[PDB]
Amino acid sequence: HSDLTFCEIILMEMESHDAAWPFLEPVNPRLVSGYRRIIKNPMDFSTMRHRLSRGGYTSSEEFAADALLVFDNCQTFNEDDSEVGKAGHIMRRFFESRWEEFY
Ligand SMILES: Cn1nncc1-c1nc2ccc(CN3CCC[C@H]3c3ccncc3)cc2[nH]1
Repeated sequence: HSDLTFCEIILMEMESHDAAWPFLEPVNPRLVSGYRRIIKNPMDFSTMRHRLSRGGYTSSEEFAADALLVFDNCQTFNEDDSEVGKAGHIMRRFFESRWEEFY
């Protein structure tokens, strides 16, 4: 697929983005009070990398659903003016802008 090639490009650029630091690894619920209760379906860039490395994305749309889940969870748990919330808004707009550039 050139479908999955563009997801490799997008994921690589997100992994290396300055604002990616809250989303590189699963949130550790032992360290973030209330996260387990509030967030029903956690997602992060390393989980997406692993799923991509296995070929577990059958389409670019499944990839995008995981990316959007990262940012939906971020806005659910974090206030828009919190440090993590501000990073999540940067990353979300970056993903949207880059996604439109390929589709
Ligand atoms: C609240 N939250 N909601 N989405 C993402 C986040 C979030 N990611 C972080 C990434 C690094 C961090 C920074 N630290 C704080 C202690 C350990 C580390 C950490 C690692 C894994 N999980 C939580 C904390 C907070 C972080 N807080």
